[PDB]
Amino acid sequence: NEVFSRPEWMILTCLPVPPPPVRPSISFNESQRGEDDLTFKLADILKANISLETLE
Amino acid sequence: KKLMAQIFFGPTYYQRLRHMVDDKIHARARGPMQVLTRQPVEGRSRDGG
RNA sequence: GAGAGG
DNA sequence: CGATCCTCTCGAT
Repeated sequence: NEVFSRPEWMILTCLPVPPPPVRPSISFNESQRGEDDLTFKLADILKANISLETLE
Repeated sequence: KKLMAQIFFGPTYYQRLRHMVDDKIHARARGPMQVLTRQPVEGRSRDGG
């Protein structure tokens, strides 16, 4: 669909960053963090993106 | 008054099992909500839905 | 995750 | 890519 779906859109150029209500925090002890897997993976993709930006 | 029927009666070894009403009764009319889903919490111990 | 209940 | 439902308790990360 010319409007809603193109095959060029099946490849990622700009990835949508989910807000905190999707990947919330809060632990059992109020001295440490306690982040969501989704947040840890997004940090992981960023580490991979800045690395690529550096090397280039 | 005598019962028309005679009853089979005598001692029999019975066991008191765990699983007691009072450890099972649970009711919730609004209460704690889960963080992510914003849906009721799970279990009697947590006042769950 | 296991142990259990109907 | 499927593999009952719901319910409880426990211990451990």
